[PDB]
Amino acid sequence: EGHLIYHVGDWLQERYEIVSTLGEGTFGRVVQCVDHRRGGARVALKIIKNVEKYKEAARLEINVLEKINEKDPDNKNLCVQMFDWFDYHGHMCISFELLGLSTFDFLKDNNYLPYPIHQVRHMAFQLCQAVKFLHDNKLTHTDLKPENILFVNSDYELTYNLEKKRDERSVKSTAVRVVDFGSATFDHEHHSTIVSTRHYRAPEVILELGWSQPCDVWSIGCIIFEYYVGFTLFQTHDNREHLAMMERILGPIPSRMIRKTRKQKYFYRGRLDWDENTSAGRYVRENCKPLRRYLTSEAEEHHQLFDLIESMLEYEPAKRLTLGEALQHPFFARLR
Ligand SMILES: CCN1/C(=C/C(C)=O)Sc2ccc(OC)cc21
Repeated sequence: EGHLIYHVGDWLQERYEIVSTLGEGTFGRVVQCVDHRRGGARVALKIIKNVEKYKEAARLEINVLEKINEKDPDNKNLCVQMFDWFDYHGHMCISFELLGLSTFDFLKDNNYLPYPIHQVRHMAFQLCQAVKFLHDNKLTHTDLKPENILFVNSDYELTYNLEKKRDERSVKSTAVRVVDFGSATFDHEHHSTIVSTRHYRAPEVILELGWSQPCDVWSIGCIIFEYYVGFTLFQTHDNREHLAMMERILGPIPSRMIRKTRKQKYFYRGRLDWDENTSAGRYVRENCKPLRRYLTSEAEEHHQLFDLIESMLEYEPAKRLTLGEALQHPFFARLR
């Protein structure tokens, strides 16, 4: 498949002693290494497949990662640090700071039982800070999701949930980092027509009306919801169904966006061409509901969170909350 074959103990660059495999994917593999040129510091080495397209994609990430480091010498940006990069016999290798499991991995290991609201607040704040940094530097991440947000340390402690009568895993530290900048696009760069993983895709991306920074905010909205409930907001792999789910959860699509889109097969009489009476329409009715019906409590802090999610899930990209605004939200008031 083009993967680099390696054994526990191998030395790349005569520098990186392989300890274990941290991750795996279609990009390649991530390996924990002892960096003998950095005092024996444990690093995370992303080894990209020996494949033309993935190599060219890795170089674009390296370009973003170099801009990330440049514009953040003190490492306050909450984006993953690249310490080194090199070309190893066709394999692009990137040396990262060692982190923990993804916020998805942790949620999954916790039976998809949601994060506590106080942890959601700290996770959401850091997410907004990290992407705002990118937004300030003329960048859009495009591929934001629980998998691309990692805990710095994913060590947990067992905590009883008196309500659900179950034991829950609670991460000791909620410090997170944003990873995977392979899709990151500069303002001047060639924008792809379709971006984001399905579940976190903004409606302007679906309707192909052009996209920039606002589409990241839409993703962050979905992610934060997922942190609060446990399951993904839009569970679908179909455009027309996705748009129907959007309408049920958030209300009608703005008339201007229907008017402007070329995706006119999805629309009839200036409204969404969706029949709720079908078995597909009934499925949408029984698998999702208006956004605020997902509240686990009526306490003020829970309502403030959904004020934030709702503002982030504004249909119109230009009318959508910016991340500079997001950090000023009443929901983040009780943080140091
Ligand atoms: C496998 C997750 N992962 C990355 C993934 C991608 C696609 O970039 S980048 C990364 C860096 C450190 C780490 O520590 C454990 C993990 C890590």
